[PDB]
Amino acid sequence: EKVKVYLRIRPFLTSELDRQEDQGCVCIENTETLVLQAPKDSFALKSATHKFTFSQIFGPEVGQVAFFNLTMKEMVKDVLKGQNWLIYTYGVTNSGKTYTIQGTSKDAGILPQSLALIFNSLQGQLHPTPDLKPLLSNEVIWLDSKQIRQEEMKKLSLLIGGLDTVPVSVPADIRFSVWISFFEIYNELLYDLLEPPQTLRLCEDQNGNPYVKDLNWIHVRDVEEAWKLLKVGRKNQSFASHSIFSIRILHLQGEGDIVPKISELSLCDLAGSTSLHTLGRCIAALRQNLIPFRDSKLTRVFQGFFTGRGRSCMIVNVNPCASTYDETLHAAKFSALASQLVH
Repeated sequence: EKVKVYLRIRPFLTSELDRQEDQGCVCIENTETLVLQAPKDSFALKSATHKFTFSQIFGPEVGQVAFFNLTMKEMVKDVLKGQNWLIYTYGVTNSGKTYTIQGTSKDAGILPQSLALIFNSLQGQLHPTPDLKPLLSNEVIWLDSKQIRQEEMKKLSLLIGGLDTVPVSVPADIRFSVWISFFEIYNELLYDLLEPPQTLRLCEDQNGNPYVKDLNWIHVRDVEEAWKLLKVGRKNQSFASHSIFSIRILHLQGEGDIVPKISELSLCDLAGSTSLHTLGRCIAALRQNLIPFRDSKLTRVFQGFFTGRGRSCMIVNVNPCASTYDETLHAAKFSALASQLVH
């Protein structure tokens, strides 16, 4: 029950349905079992049935709002209450990964819907001044006038690109500060995406916890600012991989004498096709019970989610096509809870 795996199967295109791509390769036996079969009429010149277990399987008919409510809504609510959530996303060729993550202007993905829910819930309870920065998952730094002015300019340079969800309940006595970071892991090297268009170093805490040194945490006042930073972040990624987008909420309880608390909602966009192999070993060891999180930079970044300082889950996007069967079988073998070979 540790790392829940959700499978989302993309609907068939009218074009792909005509190219004989529907051969019964991807089948939902039940809400937890995916049945994979080799194509009937092979696209390659030639002449296997596999069963896979997932936490829940959401078929092609499952829309954006329904998918969000059945998976993400509870996790975003958990984060608003004080817990830490990490959502891994998987997909290689035309899987529906980006439609699930960001989506269209109307059919908004899990990331815009989460940001919308956060700001709808925290509405009228936001701490105006970006006074305290959650530089660490457990620590806050105080910013002076010079530092606030400097952080505002970096934010402004990004926003100008250089040169209805029903809310969740939150206690009335708390004030909130929302901060965002966005970085990429390209060939074991870390790159900041919230930098106006150089690598980042992974350092150990004063208590032994790793963190990304000099990574930009941008204070966000509303959903429009958060959305723009994701767009600017993806534009920088497209200018130049594992895409890590983090939302950190600073909770300020009480009047006069304040008690600060930090919660986090992180989304990891895993690259298709070694770091993936270590993550598999790390998730398996986490579900089992030491975890070999140091054997990779990706698992070192998310050390907190393997040491009990947060909860993890995975969303796997699948292409139902017969030409992508071989890619679907690797994705299933990698992400599934259990795997059976039908004899």
